[PDB]
Amino acid sequence: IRVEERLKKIIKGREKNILKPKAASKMVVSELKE
Amino acid sequence: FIYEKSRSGDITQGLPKVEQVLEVRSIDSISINLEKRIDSWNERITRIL
Repeated sequence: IRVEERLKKIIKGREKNILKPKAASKMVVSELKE
Repeated sequence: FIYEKSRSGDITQGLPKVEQVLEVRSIDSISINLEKRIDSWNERITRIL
């Protein structure tokens, strides 16, 4: 969340690491749960 | 003196009840139960799928 807070206000350094490393919804439809 | 009677079968109970449910001004037909379901769905749509 804090990464989003600083990314909104243009760019101010902070090249620490790849904190997000996530995929986009995987196009998966699991029936039951989880 | 105060006595409780015991009618309260329901407010309108004929043409006016049918008019009330058919004319959906506010969704309150069985919204003591239906509105709960509808709001639950509308808030729970965002899920894994």
